[PDB]
Amino acid sequence: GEAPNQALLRILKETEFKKIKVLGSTVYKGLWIPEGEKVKIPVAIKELREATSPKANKEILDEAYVMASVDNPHVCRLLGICLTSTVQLIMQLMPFGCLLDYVREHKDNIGSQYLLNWCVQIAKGMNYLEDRRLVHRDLAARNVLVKTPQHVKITDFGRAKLLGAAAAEYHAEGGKVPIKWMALESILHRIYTHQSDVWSYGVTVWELMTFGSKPYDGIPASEISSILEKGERLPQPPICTIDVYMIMVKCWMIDADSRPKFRELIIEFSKMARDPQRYLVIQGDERMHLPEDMDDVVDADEYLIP
Ligand SMILES: C=CC(=O)Nc1cccc2c1ncn2C
Repeated sequence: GEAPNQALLRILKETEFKKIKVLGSTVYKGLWIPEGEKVKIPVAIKELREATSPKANKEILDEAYVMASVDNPHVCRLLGICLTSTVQLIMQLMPFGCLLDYVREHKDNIGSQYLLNWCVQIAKGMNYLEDRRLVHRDLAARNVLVKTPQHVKITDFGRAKLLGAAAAEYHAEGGKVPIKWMALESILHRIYTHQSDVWSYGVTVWELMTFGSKPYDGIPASEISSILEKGERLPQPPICTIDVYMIMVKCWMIDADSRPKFRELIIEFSKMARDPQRYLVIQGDERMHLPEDMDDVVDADEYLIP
């Protein structure tokens, strides 16, 4: 049927890492010292709160399972798990936070070269996920993290599902769903494919190009299916040439097979990234500028395991 999944799940001792401060609430910023390695790895530690919910523990281990099984520079790196009273996910620290907050916060300092490069990197990450027969089902600007302004990674595999040996599509049954990012076939028939992820990519690019605007702002989610069936789509962002907007629009075609492939999105955004001021028009683009003992600090990207 399928290739065996020989990814390694690393179990880490609570004593191997120190929580420096809280990032959200329960994600912490911390440092991880693998036992007798003489390295310090900046980490984000996701620690469950209740700890008495069996449902919560099943969901967290599903995410752990998916994150352990991915290895790509544009997908979030899981370092291991800690089986304390409270299960802790230990991941690469992405110090600039989620790309949605980053584009809202830095709107005035983000040029065309950064935006189109992010489009390429997200497409590479998504192409890698498709190569692994993985459907993300929650691609959004909130689910992309910033290691540096030059380097983003797809995160949040909470909804991610792995197509079967013969499984072209995935069927789901209820919960809180991100309607405004979802392909029409997903909203109507709970059909999810690599092509439904392309729809969500289109919406994510719309978020970046509007510097973090909310899609269909002030429209109820119950309305969204009707609006799309009528042929309405998100509007052309001000900075976007027709070249960039047309690629977004193609991601929102009703025929899933008519949407671009992730591998084609890498190619089209890369051509545009070669000459960014021809494809995005941003006021003052030319002036745009972005970024104890740290002796033994190594980023997770330089920390490789056999
Ligand atoms: C100011 C930095 C910040 O908030 N970073 C992060 C937030 C959420 C998840 C994060 C994260 N870094 C890695 N992960 C998985």
